[PDB]
This record gives sequence, structure tokens and C-alpha cells, in this order.
Amino acid sequence: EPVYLPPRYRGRIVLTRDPDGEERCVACNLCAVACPVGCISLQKAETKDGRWYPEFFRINFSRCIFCGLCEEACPTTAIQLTPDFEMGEYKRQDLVYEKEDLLISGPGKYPEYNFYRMAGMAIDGKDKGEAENEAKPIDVKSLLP
Amino acid sequence: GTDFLTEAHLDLPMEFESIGKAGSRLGTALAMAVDHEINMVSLVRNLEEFFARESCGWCTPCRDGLPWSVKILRALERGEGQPGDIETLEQLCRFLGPGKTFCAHAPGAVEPLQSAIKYFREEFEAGIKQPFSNTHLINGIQPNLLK
Amino acid sequence: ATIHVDGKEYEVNGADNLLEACLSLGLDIPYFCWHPALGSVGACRQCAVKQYQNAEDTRGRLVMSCMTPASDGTFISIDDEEAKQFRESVVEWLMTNHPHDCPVCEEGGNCHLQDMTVMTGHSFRRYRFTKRTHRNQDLGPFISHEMNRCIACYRCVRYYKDYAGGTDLGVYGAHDNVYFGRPEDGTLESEFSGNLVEICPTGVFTDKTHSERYNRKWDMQFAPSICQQCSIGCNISPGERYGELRRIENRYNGTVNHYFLCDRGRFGYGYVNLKDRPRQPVQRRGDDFITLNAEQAMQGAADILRQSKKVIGIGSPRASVESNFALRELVGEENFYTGIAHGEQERLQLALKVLREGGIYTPALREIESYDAVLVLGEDVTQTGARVALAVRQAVKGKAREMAAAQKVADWQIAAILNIGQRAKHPLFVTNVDDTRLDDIAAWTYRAPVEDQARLGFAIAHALDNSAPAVDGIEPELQSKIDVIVQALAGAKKPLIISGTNAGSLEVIQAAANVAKALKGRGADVGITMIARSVNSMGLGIMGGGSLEEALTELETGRADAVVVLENDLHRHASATRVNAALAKAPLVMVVDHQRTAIMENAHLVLSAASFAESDGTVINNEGRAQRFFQVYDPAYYDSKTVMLESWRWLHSLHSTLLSREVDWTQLDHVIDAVVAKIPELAGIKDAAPDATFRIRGQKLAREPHRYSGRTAMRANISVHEPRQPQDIDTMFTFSMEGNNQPTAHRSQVPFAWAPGWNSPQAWNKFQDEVGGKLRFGDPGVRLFETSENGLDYFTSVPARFQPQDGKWRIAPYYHLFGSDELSQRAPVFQSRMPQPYIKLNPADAAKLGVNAGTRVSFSYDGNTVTLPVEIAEGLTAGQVGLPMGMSGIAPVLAGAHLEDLKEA
Amino acid sequence: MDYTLMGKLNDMVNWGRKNSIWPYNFGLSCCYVEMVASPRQADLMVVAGTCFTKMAPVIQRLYDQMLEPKWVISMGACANSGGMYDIYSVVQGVDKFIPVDVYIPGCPPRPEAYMQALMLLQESIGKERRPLSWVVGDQGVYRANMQSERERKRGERIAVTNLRTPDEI
Amino acid sequence: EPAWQTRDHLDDPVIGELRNRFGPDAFTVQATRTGVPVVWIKREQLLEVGDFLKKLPKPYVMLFDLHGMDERLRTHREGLPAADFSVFYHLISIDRNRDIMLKVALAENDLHVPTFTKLFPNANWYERETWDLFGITFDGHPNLRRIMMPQTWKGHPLRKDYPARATEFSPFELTKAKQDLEMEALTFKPEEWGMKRGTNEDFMFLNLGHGAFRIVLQLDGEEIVDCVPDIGYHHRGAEKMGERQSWHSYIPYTDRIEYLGGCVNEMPYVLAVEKLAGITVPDRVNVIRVMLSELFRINSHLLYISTFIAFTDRQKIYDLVEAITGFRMHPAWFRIGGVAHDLPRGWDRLLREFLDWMPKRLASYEKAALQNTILKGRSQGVAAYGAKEALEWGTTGAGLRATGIDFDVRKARPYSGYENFDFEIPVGGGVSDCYTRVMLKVEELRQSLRILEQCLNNMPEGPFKADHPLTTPPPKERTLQHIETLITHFLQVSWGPVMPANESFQMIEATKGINSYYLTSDGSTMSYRTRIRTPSYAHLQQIPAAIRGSLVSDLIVYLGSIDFVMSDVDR
Ligand code: SF4
Ligand code: SF4
Ligand code: SF4
Ligand code: SF4
Ligand code: SF4
Ligand code: SF4
Ligand code: SF4
Ligand code: FES
Ligand SMILES: [Ca+2]
Repeated sequence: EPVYLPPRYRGRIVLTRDPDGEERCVACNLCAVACPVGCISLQKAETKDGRWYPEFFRINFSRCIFCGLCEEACPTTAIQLTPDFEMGEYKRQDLVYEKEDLLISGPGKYPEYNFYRMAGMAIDGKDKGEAENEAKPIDVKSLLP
Repeated sequence: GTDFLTEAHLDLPMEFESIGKAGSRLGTALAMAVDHEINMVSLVRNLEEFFARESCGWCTPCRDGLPWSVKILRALERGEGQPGDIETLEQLCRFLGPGKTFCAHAPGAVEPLQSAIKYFREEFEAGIKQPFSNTHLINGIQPNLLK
Repeated sequence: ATIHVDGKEYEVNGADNLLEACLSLGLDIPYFCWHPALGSVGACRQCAVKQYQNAEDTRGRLVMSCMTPASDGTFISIDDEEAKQFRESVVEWLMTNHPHDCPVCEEGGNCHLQDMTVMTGHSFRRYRFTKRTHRNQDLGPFISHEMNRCIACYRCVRYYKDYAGGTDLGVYGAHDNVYFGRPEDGTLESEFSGNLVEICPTGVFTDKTHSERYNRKWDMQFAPSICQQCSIGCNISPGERYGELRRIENRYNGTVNHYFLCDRGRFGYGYVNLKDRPRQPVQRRGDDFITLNAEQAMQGAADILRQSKKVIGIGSPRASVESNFALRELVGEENFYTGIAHGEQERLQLALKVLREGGIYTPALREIESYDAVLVLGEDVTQTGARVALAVRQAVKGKAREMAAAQKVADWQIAAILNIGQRAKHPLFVTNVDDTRLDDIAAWTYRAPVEDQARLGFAIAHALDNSAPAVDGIEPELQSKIDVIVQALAGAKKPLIISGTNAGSLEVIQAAANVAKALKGRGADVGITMIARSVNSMGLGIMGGGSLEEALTELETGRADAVVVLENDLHRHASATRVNAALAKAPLVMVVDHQRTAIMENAHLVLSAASFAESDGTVINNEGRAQRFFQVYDPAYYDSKTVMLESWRWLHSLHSTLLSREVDWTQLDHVIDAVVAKIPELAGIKDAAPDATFRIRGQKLAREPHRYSGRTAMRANISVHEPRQPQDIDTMFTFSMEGNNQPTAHRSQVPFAWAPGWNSPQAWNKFQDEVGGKLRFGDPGVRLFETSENGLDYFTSVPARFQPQDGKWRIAPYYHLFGSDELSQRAPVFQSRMPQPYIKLNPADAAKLGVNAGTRVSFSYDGNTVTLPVEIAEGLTAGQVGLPMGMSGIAPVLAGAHLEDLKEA
Repeated sequence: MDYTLMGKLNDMVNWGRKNSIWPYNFGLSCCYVEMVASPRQADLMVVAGTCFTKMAPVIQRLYDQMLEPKWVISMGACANSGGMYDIYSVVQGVDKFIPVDVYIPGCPPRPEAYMQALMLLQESIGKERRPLSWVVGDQGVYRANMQSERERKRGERIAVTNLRTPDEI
Repeated sequence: EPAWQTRDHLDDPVIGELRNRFGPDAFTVQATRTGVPVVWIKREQLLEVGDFLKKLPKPYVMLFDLHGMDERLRTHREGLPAADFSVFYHLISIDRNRDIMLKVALAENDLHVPTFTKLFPNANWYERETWDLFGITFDGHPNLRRIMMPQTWKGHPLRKDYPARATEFSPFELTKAKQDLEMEALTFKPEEWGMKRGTNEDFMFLNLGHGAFRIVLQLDGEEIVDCVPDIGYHHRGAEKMGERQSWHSYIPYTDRIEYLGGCVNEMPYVLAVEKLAGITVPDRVNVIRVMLSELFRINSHLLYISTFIAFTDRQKIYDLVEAITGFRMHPAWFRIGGVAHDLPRGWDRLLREFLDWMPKRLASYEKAALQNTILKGRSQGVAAYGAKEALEWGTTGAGLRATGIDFDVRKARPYSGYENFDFEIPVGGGVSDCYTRVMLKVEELRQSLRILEQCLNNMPEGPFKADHPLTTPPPKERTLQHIETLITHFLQVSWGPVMPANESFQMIEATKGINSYYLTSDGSTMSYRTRIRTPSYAHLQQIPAAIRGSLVSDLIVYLGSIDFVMSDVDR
């Protein structure tokens, strides 16, 4: 029979996407510093609209203890531990998963959270004042006191 | 910028010390009369809107605490007040007193609010109708249910 | 003075305010609007403590500790519940409008607002309403603007306007819509605008150059280093990640550059990350370029150098003391040439003789701020020695400081000081070939050719002391202005004379020495400052050697058949045609360098030297201070085939292979011992930093913070096996976090400032004996020479007045902070900031030529015709033509030379 | 596929070595207690635990006592790389001193991950070429460069869209 | 006056007794958050103070712990004697239900202390480990050799100037060590192991192999005359790792010590960190932590009882633990100020199914163990010790209570709201043999099931994390929504939470005895010192004193009867 795993199971690590389809990771490096083993490496890059994203994102899975501290430290719910354990390899170098080996085509366990809808930094499709609990920018030259 | 006084304080002489002992100050000695048809929450809301938009922006408590009191008073005037709003107004009054801010604009701003909460508290408590919430539900995360 | 904080008795300075006195004691009070270099204004209301009337008082009163003097017998409480509640309320008020931005904010992990939010214990939000938002501005290529993150602490405007003297940053608006920025989009115009990224406690002003390749502070590998972009020797903390230099932070030195850098030093580091740098030794054989490792490169170079009859070596002021000494030992003392021209060397040696034989104290950069009158002769300080210009601005504001001190106003109450001293200021007299950036605060600016500037200096010295040689032919109005200068300088208690080698005139240096001697003879506490050109110009002057013209003569006559060029492009100090001909004649050229220069096409062997980021060494300040720079990172940690050694290591192993046919990769301390044994006037460089056996209770000093991440993944794409940690045998620092960086550790070299609870640049407070003072166990660096017991004699070589001769055009040097320095102008971010090459003309000369503003003229220098567009310079004088020094094709050696065949192209 | 240093019976030999694997489970640390013959008889060594420096010689000696053909399966992050113990007393990986044929990430891995590793080892054994006899033929072992399991399983992993929320059991 | 408040314990009667005996200027009382009176003693009075505490009317009978501390980099030593190193001695009075800590300050050039083995025999291994890891010599010790590292090891790893991270691997040193293991029996000198009379032509030396460890046996025929066990083959450097991780990121390392324990191992560490942080956790956190610790205690007891003589009960426990925490063996689920997540919706059904299925298994295990006559003949009377031997060797848990001493931490010194649960502490007669220990483990299993039933019946509704600002990490929904919570989360997971400089101590009843964490903060985001006292160390040290004159098979039965794992021994 197939093995049953609870939804909270700490298996294979993925990077997820927001409901708009873009990757959730803003390359803030909180998961890498929170990793007690030090097996996450990434670089911040920025698109033309100003959206932060990981230029590369690699996890050394020969080193990972599947403790879930990176997922706990993620402020965008990008990095997630999923119910999957079949990860054996022939070469240890093939246990280094790059970004194309981690980025799934959906939101994972957090289906609706979008960090960029909360952040005040402007990107494409979200001007200043268009985030949650944000007022429109009042110009300093405006006539109202 | 002066504290509200009631009918019982109408018999006091218009001196500095006599009105200072009553919980107010003589000020410019030009008094303003408020009739029963005026809601005190709306009146204090108008006062605090004036004091908040006439801030100079130099110091933190006036610049960032008068607008919070203004938004609380707008919520209470629309009936959208939540628990902890009156306590927030009271601690804004306590922390915008003399010496806490850079100049005397903010103590004079919080004197009407303090006096109106002291006397006409029933209107301010009548403004509160909704349960307190500033956090929405995130689908995969169980909230920390504080007591 | 005695204060009682929470029932504990402390002895403080009564002239301090309570915030700085308590931060000096190790107590933690949150603060935003106060800065040690800016004073107290009481804006943010964060620093509240509870002051009691006496010991038997319990009610007390909340006071601002930054605005309260630390007078004797004061009673305060920091951990009082009312004070803690008020400080948490101030943090909450700041948090009401702050954007949800920390993951996508460059300030994260380095943010004073984050630190003070955590320090007050505020972590629960109860504000439910909207947040105000702001549009951003484009502030240029260096500073990124994000106005949402502002807490309106006014530090940026106070620094940029009141401290740095800038004019294009301000505060606009009102009640809670205060906006901090420029009146319109455009590049920030101050040369010191880059310090906004450390002055701003939030992420409003951020390092845009770092933001392109951003990494967090805990992920950096830091080292203490010295800025290589001019001669001031500001202490820096370069930090790298993934094999590339990521950022330059200010490293606090209480004696030199305390909190501030200039924009050249902060943003011109990008040449280190260039992809055309030599990363491996390359030997040219035929048309092929064979790549070698270190061993066979040393063997082949030693064989060819042993077969040659005479080998000469050409040093550079870019290279460190150890590198130039190693080249001097390899080729011999008599065959070693300083890589600078003969006139440049003459001016540099005269400046050295004035500094270490003139009997007049040369101040450190921090000490410049305490002088009462400044005369600047010929040196465009803001474009060549910028931090001296910032210190001169502080020295000028010293008069308002004195006037406020006469009214018993405290030293830290900056607003009262600026109100008392409205526009009164100490006298500043600047002299240049055109207008300077110091003219806004200068009492007088003299725009004249360098002969006339020298004549003005000689006339001032004669008017102060009649034993000085007199000047014949001074106009009466110029004589009246000279008398104004003399009355301002003679009445000053501490006059300061600043000059340097960038004017291209020996007579300007002689005139400045004469003025300083005349003021010394009158009993004044006079100081003299010399601005050199490059990071180790003074060290190369102390070491000595022949000029570049003598080396080119040796190559062209055939007496030398092998030349070793150390870190020198040779086109900035001599004509490119002559250098190319001499290097093409020589049958062996060996270039030891870290940048791809134009002489490597003639080079038979290129040794891939390390830059300052990948090397250790000693450089000598313009004031004669020996300072060590330590290696930031191992270049071979990520690319295993990189052979990028220190220049002294290359040359020492080459000398060892020349003698005993065995390579010898030595140690830095061995080379320093060789320097102090052979050159006795460089013996002070031993005490600049402790040797490689120095330990703090047995452990080394860490280069990276404790929370350095990716230890088992950063190289995992190359190989899943984690490599050996690179071993540092040269210095006391380790290439790991397994080391010490405690604020109380007994050392002077601090790679970066971090304390628990203090992740921002405010962590430097923990590393100081008093906040804004020196480092706790002394600032690093040692003065090589002391003040001479007896001074020099008066220079009697008074030059004649400038005469515009027809057909000739005297080249007036124009310096640029972005472009004149060689390596910094190779940096990509400077190319956007670099001004277009304009040839500056007088209106009368342009009318004589028929030339308008913007048309292209062609001029021939050294038989080479080059074409530039014309900019009209009203401040220039007739018969002079203005050229931008150090740009593409215009060598700084052209300053003072004449020009031929200036005509419209 | 590439190989790194008369046909039907060689395939039969590979099939016999594949379907007959006698493991020697080395205890070492907690990976074995998650999972819970002489080394002369065993042909598979399953190292599952932290490689301490004081018993790296024990591992090396018990590996040298085994007889060819021999295969090594390393279970868990400690045996793969040292895991969370980058520390003075721990060898950073089993493959520092003995060659490893299959690696399993985890801390500890599940027992069915050990079954999956056995399946992978069976495929690797079935697609390898070894000398038939010690007197006739080439005396070289040709390991086959298998396609990595993450390149093979990339499509079905990246195709994952939604997962169950962690609020349930 | 909270339970985490800094106290000097000057009102403790032992302080007055020491003051009346030695004088007021003979010791320095340090105010800590350990909950224990800490007194700094001169080195020349250490044996006098120890022998005085041995002879009190309610005497201090057990040396709970003894270790060292490198004080050179510690910058917050206000009210402390001048020390480069220090040695601490944690002593417990069971009759007084109290404990005291004695601290001896040592200068770096004179790192020797008088031995404590004449007063307390477990000081032998404790002082050997202190010499091995800190370089502190104990004068008068019989065999002061290394116990964690090999004998040919350079330096002392717990010193601050010793590098923590793994050095470069050397195949040559591995081949040399394998050569030494090849010729170890050939050149076995019976003096580098503390033995004597090595080869009466009848003494034979044996090397042997719940974890793997080697014990050297001296045999007269079939009888054991002397034995020394060689430990340290499972040394992971967990304390050195404690100095290299932040307070938050060290929690998985707490899990991996005593890998049968899981949350039981997490509990004393997070309780000591919360003492340092000034955190009082709410009641729901207490009940969640108690429930998970009792589930893991049941799992460990089932494994001990089964391996003494099985799988389905442990599978159900691991299924419930995997549902709650996401992982079976090493949950890493306790947090500073709470737990990682709330309980998943549906945990009631799983716990109810587990509790409605376990009493039948309880009856089965009682029939299989207590009523088995062959087991009652095989396990009774072999390697039995009384209360005097249990006290002097630091024996805790089932052995100590099998000697009749009613000392359980959950009742004597209650923690995590254990005083709100109704349960019994089983004690035995005066004899602690194998059968009495197995009986006590079965009765403890029944009482843990009672505790789980009470956890299920009234589970409090409320927060799973404390309201404190030092709760690490903050609640996740407020982190994703609120900026000040985001700031707190950002700084806590990256630089680390800042614990103010203090010392804290928490002792708990683990699955095999008393497990304790002693934490020293120097005001930073990492621990200055993390000392882990584990029961298996003291239980392994007692073995040579209980099999003098027994057989090798009796040694095997004794090893099976003592609940210990080697990761707990070596940490
Ligand atoms: S699960 Fe733990 S070990 Fe694995 S990458 Fe995340 S933080 Fe690191
Ligand atoms: S913590 Fe999350 S958003 Fe930040 S770098 Fe890691 S995966 Fe990306
Ligand atoms: S209280 Fe006064 S100084 Fe402060 S912001 Fe308001 S108006 Fe300005
Ligand atoms: S300025 Fe500081 S508090 Fe604000 S978003 Fe950036 S890191 Fe966070
Ligand atoms: S931009 Fe920065 S420095 Fe200027 S007021 Fe705002 S927070 Fe302060
Ligand atoms: S003044 Fe000179 S030394 Fe200082 S930062 Fe600028 S270029 Fe560097
Ligand atoms: S990988 Fe994890 S479970 Fe396995 S031995 Fe190492 S610490 Fe134990
Ligand atoms: S630091 Fe004192 S009010 Fe800002
Ligand atoms: Ca070096």
C-alpha cells in the first residue's frame, strides 16, 4: 500500500508560488540563517519592476536534517516541507537541489497568502498605497492641510 | 486647547488659579458654549482633527499619536469602535502630557479629550459596537488564541 | 560629576548629556534622533528616562536623556515602569505607519529601528487603521530612496545640511506627511551623501551599489582595511560574499575618519569585482598566452631574470609598503624606481620634508575640526582629499561653537548653537585655478594660476613675518585682501595651512610652508596638512627611488633589458607613446598587477596580484600614519584555479627563486621585519598592528559574524564536500567565525561592529571608551615621525606672475571625485556618475578662438591630437585651459604643462 | 549510459547478485534504532549513524573484512555528510573513507526509504558489469552512471500544486 | 515573585550553617536564576565544605553534577570572584529536598583542584571529563585520563580558544588509528586503564562490543574481578554545539541527546531558556508539553520492557506524535515560550483511540513480565544495590526509587504544571535488582497513561505560545500580518533572541532518570555555557561497583536492565 503521511509531515522541501502564479520567495535569506546545519544558499536578484526573487536557491539535502526551522522562519511561506520521503540518490552531488528542482507549480500548504500584497514596496501590479491597510500617498504639494 | 467644564464649574471666577484648580486653564478667557444637541464624540473628533493636521511634525507623540486618536474618534463617531479604544485614548492623553512632547501643542490637544472622557464617558463608550480585530485568518496557520 | 542610575553610582563627564553618558557606561537607552556627531535635538522622544529631584524622591519626571545634562548629583532611572511604557509607546507610534517590508528591505538585520523595536519589547500590534504611504525619488546611482520606511527622526537633514553642508536635501511638508528628500528627482550633489546609509536608522537611504548584489549583514565576511582611493587613509570595513566584494562600511577610527567616508571611498570599490582582472599567471609565448600555476611561473620568471644583465623595477603609489619593498629587494636598491614622474616626485618629497622636518605639527583628520582659521593653497580638497574638506567645514563651524559656549550653552545642544552663531564662522581662505566646493563657506576664494596662488602665499608669509621673502608687483586691491587674510590668520589661536601635490606646483607647497613657518614664529599653534595623490604616495616617498623618466631612460638606452612593473599602468605618469616604445624595446616585461592595464599587451609575463580586498599590507597616510589593511577573503575558495597572491608574496618568492632556485611563499610579518630592518624611517610600521601570533585569550579575531550562514551549501554546486577553511598565516584574523569580535576585547582592529541587541552601525558605541570618542583600547595606526625640534628655512624662490603667451596654453588641473582616481574610475557605477570630458576655457580665449560652448576642439599634446567639447569657465583666467585630470587619456602628469595647437575641430 | 572503471549469463549473474543481497546493518546511532550475519557473509553494508572519529577505524575495518562484490548504503544526514554535527569529534560523511553506492537523506529516514534505497541498489547492481572469473577476462568493474533520481522525478515533483493544510492530523 | 526571578537564596538554612561553621568571609553567594543557592568556595576549603555538607542533620548525600567552565571570555561577572576557569559541584539533599552548587575559581596558570572522589565516587568520571574537556587537573585522582576523546588527542575541546567546527579529514591518521586498534590487544598495558595485577597466570583480558561501547574485562576464570568501560565512541560535542548555535536553533540538538526521549529531552532546555528569558508559559503550553513528554515516556518504557524480554504500541505513539509535530523520532517541536504549532484538529480522536486500546496491552505486559516465573528467576537478585549505593553513585529514576527512596522530580520539584495532574510515584523495596526496575517501569507506564487521560479530559483552551516579547518565534499569523511582530521574528530567527546575562538550571524526570540543563548566558544570542547532565552517565559509572565477582552473562543482564543509551552517555 502507499504510505500515509499526515499533512504536517516534515519531508521533501519545496519552494511554492503565490495564487498569482509567481514564486513566493523574496530572497530575504531568513531560512538560510535559521538553518542550524547551514545547508541553504541563495542570492537576491531583482526584476525590472523591483520584485525581489532568488537568483539561485540551493539546498544541500545530504546535509539537511528535515527539522523545519527554515519553513518556520519563512515570512512569505515560500519554503515548505511536504509529505514526501523518497529522495535517495546514487551520487551525493545529486543531493544538491537547485531552484529548478524545488519550485513547484502551486501554493502548497498555504493556499492564499501573498507577502507582496502586504509589503509596502512597489512592484508590478501594486503601486504605492495599494497594499493591505495602506492609504494612498498624499503628495507634499497638495492643497489640503 | 482647554479642558471642558460642566455646569457646576460655571460659578467659578475667570482667573488663572481658580480655573487651574478645577482641572482646566483660563487660556484666552474666550469661552465656548456646547449645547445638548452637540455630540461630544463628534466635537472632540473635530478638535483632534484640527490639532492633528496643525502638528508641525517635529516630534513623535504628537505626529503619530494625534492621528491615531483621530482615527479612533472617527470609528467611535461612525459606531465602529472596538474594545481598547477608550483605553488607547486615555494612554494617549497620559503620554502626550507636558514634557513628553517637544512643545505644548500636544498637551493642549489632549486636554479636551481628557476632559470629555472624564465627564461625558457614556458617548465614548456608546461608540464601541464591534469586537476587536486587526488580524485576518491565514488559511494554513492556526492562530494563537490569547485570552 | 556623579550620577545615580537605578541606585547604582557612576562617575561621568558633566559636559555630556545623559544619553551619551549612559551609553558610555554600557547602559542601554533606545534613541533615534541623537547621533554622536550631530548633537541633540529632542525630536524622536525615544530616549526618555525618569529624573528625580534627589535621592529621597519617588515620583520623578520623564525627561529626554539626550537633552538633559549629566550634571553632578543627578538621579535617574532607565528601567522605571513609566519610562519603559513611554519608550514602548514611542516605538508603537513609529510602528503604526511603518511598511511590512523587512524581508524586502536592504536594512534588515542592520536596522536600528528593528533593534530598538526589539529592545523596548514591543511586538504586539493593536493599531488597526491605514498606513500613510509616500512616493520615492531617484537620488542618483548611489543612494536608493524608500520614503515609506521613514520615522521622521531628522537625522538625514541634520547630517546632510548642518554637518556636511549639502543643499539639495531637505524636509518638506507638515504634521505627519513630512517628506525627506530632494526638491525634485536628481543625483544627490554632496561628496559625502553616501554616509546617509549609516546615518538613516531605517531603510530610507540605502546603498544602491550594494543593493544590486544584496546580502544580509550576518552573511558578510568583513575585514579591517584602509580605503585605497586617495591619501587620507580612512578606515573601512569591506565585506564580501560568494567571492565578490559586496560593500564598504565605515570602520570607526576616532583619530582619522570617525563616522564618515566620502562617496569615492564608499562607492568606488567596484573595480575589485571586474571580470577582466588577471586571476592566474600568464606567459606570452609567440602570439599564445600560456596559463601557469605559481610554481612554474616563478621558475620561468627566475630563469629569464637570471639570464638578463640588468633588471629594473618600477613601483607605484597604489602598492603597499611591503610590495614596493619586495620589488626594491628583488631588483636592488639602485635599480628601484618610484613609478611617478620627476615633477610629481619632487613635489611629494618637498611635502614630506615639510611634514617631517618643518617643525610644525601635522594634524590628524579628526584634529582638523578643532582649528580656528584655515588657509587652503592650491589644493582642491573636496575633489582630492574630500574628508579633509568635511573636517574643514566642522572647523569653520567652530566659531559658532565658541560663541555658544560663551553663553553657557552645552556642547551637545546643537540647535541653540546654530541659533546663536547665525552666520558667524571661522575664516576660510581657499585658493584654486577655479571655483571649489568650499566656496560656500569660504571667507575668500582666490581664482588664479598656480604661480599667482604661490605668490599670494609668499605675500601672506611676508606680511606675517618680514623675514620672509617679499613679493613685488601685488595690486592694491589684492594687497587689501591679503591684509584681510593676514589679520584673520594672525588673530587665530590655531591656524591651519592646507596644501598638497595636486596643484602641480612646487611653489605652492613652498608658499604654504612659508606661511606655516611665519605663523609658527609668532607663537601660534599652527598646523600644516599636505594632501598627496594616492593611498601610499607618502610611503613611496619615504622609501624613495628614481623617477619614472629615469627608468624609461634605462629601458630606451638598452642598459636595462628586463623591467618588473608593480601595480602601475605607467600612462598616468608619463606619455603613453614613450612608455609603449620603452616597453616594446625591452626584451622582458613582467607586470605584477590586479587590474587589466594597457601595458600588459607588451608584457612577457603577467603576475596576477591581489587587490586590497585579497591582500594584507601597510599604507602610509598623508599625515604620515602607518595603517594596516587585512585581507577580506581568499580568492581561491570558490574558484580553485585562481592564483592571486599578494604582490610582496610574488616578489619575495621571485627573489628567492632568483637566488636559490626554490620558491618561498613567505609570511607578512617576515616582510615587515625586513622593511623595519632595512629602512629605518619606516620602522614605525611594525607597531601599526600586532603580528600574526596575537590572540584574544588564545583565540584569533573573526572575520565573519557568529550567525554566518550557508556553511555547508555556499560551495555545494562546485562540490558537495565542504572544503578546508582557508588558513590565514599572515595576520591574526581567521577566515571563519571561530574567533573573537567582542566589544571589550583588548585590540584596536575591529573588522565590523556587532553587539547583542545592536545590529546597526550604532553598535560602534559599544566599541568606544566614550561614544563619539576613540576606540576603547586606542585607535589603530601609528605616526611614523614626530614633530621636528627645529624647522626649515624660508623658501626664497618666489615665482613670477603668470603671463599668457600666444600659442601656448597652461593646463589648469580640474579634479573630480568620480573619475580622477584610477581604480575607482574603473568601477562601473562611477561611469554613470562620471562627468562628460569637457575642456574648460575662458570666455575671452573662446572668443579669440571663435569657439562657443559645446563645440569640439582638437589639441595636440606629446604629438597626440585629441578632441574634447568646450565648456566655458568664467572663473578661469586667460591663457589657461582647463583639463579634467585622470580621465580617459588625460594623465594627471599634464597638470602644469603647456598645450599646443588648440583649434576648432 | 556511460560506464566508469557470454552476455546472457553475465545478466544472470547480475540478476543473482541483485535478488540475493545479505545486509550488514551497522548500528552507530539513532538511524539504526529507527530502522529497528557476519561481515564475511554480508555483501551490503548499511551505514546509518554519526561517523565518530573514535569508531571510524571500526567502520573501516568491518568494511575491509567484507568480500567482493560489496556495496554501501548510507542512511541519514550523519552518514551522508556529517549532518548537523559539523564538530571536532565527527567525520563529515561516510564517503570520506569508504565508497558509498546509495545515499538516503533524512534524520532519520523512514524504513520504507530504506526499501526504496534497496530498490535503487538493485537497479544499480542489475545494470553493472563485473569480471566473470579471476583468471579469464578483464578484471575491472564498470559502474554505470545512472540518471539521478531528482532529474528522473523532476516532472512529477514540479507538477505538484496544492497540499493539505497543516491544521489537520 | 515569579518562579524565574533572580534569587540569592540567603534564607536557605545551608547558607547560615556554612556561615556559622566557616565564617562570613569564607564564601561568596551568587544571585542566579538556577533556583539553587550558588556559593563560591576557596579551593583550599573545598574538601572541608564538602565533608561538612556530608555530615549535616539532613545531609547532602548525592553529587548530582561536577564539571568545569571557561570563564575567560565572560564579560558579565559582577559580584563574582576573579576566575579564568571554574569548577562547579551540584550536590543534592534528598531529605531536605534541596540542592547547593559549589563553585571553585581557578587561575589559568594553576588549573588543579583537590579530588572529590573520596567524598563522592561518581566524581571519578565527572573529573575525568572535566580534565578531558577543560584541562583541569584533579590532584589525588586515581586514573585521570581522557574519557570522551582518544588518549592521543591534542588540546581540550570545551575551552573557548578550541575551534568547534570539524577539522580536515586525514586518511593517514585514520590508518594510524586502525593500526593502533589492530595492535591494541597485543600491547595492552593494564595501567593505562586503571587495572592492576596484569597477568597469577589466570587473569584474562577481554574487549567487548542501546548503543555500542567497549568494556575491558579482567576475568579470573569466568568471574569478573575488575572492569573499566571505554566510552566516548558516541561523543557528538553537544555542549560545544550549544556554544555555537543560537538559543532557538539549538533545539534539534537537544532532541538528539537521548533519542528515545524526543520532547522529554527538549523540555529541560526550553524551561531553562524560559528561566533566562523571564517567561511564564500559559496552562495550555504546560499541558501540551506534559502530554508529549508522557507519550514519549510511554514509548521509551515500552522499548525498555520489550528489549529486556512490542511494536504496534510504539507505532501508534509515533503516529500520534507525527500527526502533532510532523516527525516521529526528533520532533524539535518545543519552543522558547511555547510549542511550534497548535494541536491539529483531530488530535482528540487519535489520543482517545490510543487510550482506549492501551489498558489491554498493559494487562498483556504485566502477564508477560510480572507473572513470568523464568523471568522472575533470571532477573531477580542479579546486580542488586541498596539506597546507600544509589545515593553515592548518583543513580536516579527507576533504580533510585527501586531502592525505596521516593524522589521523583515531577513531585519533589514540580515543573511544567505537573502538580495539576493526579498521579502516583511507584517506589520499591530496599533492593534495586532487574525485576524491581522492570516492575517500576510498568507501574510508571500505567501512571503515564493516567496522566494522558487527564490531559485528554480537560485540555485547556488558550494560546500555544506565551505573550512574552522573547517568545521565539512569535505567532506566525501576526508575523505575516503585523510589522512589529515581523521585526521580532526577523531578529529572532536571524541574529537570535537576546537572553540577558544570567545562569539558569532546570532538572526534569527523563525517561531514564534525572536530566538537567545548566545554561549560562553572557547577554548574547548564543549560550555561553550549556551543561547537560544525563542519567546514563551516572548509571554507566555505577556498573563496575555492582558486578565485582559476577559473571559475564550477569553483566549482559545488568546492561539490559539499566535503562541507558550511549548518546545519553557521551552527548
Ligand atoms: S529542514 Fe532544517 S536542516 Fe533542513 S534546510 Fe530547513 S532548517 Fe536546514
Ligand atoms: S525565508 Fe522564505 S522568502 Fe526568505 S529567502 Fe528563505 S524561502 Fe525565500
Ligand atoms: S507637539 Fe509641538 S513640536 Fe511636537 S510635533 Fe506637535 S506641534 Fe511639533
Ligand atoms: S527600515 Fe528596518 S524596520 Fe523598516 S522595513 Fe526596513 S528592516 Fe524593517
Ligand atoms: S529619512 Fe531616515 S534619517 Fe531622515 S528622518 Fe527619515 S528615518 Fe530619519
Ligand atoms: S577621503 Fe580618500 S581615503 Fe577617505 S573615503 Fe574618500 S577616497 Fe577614501
Ligand atoms: S541522521 Fe539524525 S537520526 Fe540519523 S544518526 Fe544522525 S542525528 Fe541520529
Ligand atoms: S534621542 Fe533623545 S529625543 Fe531623540
Ligand atoms: Ca594573506
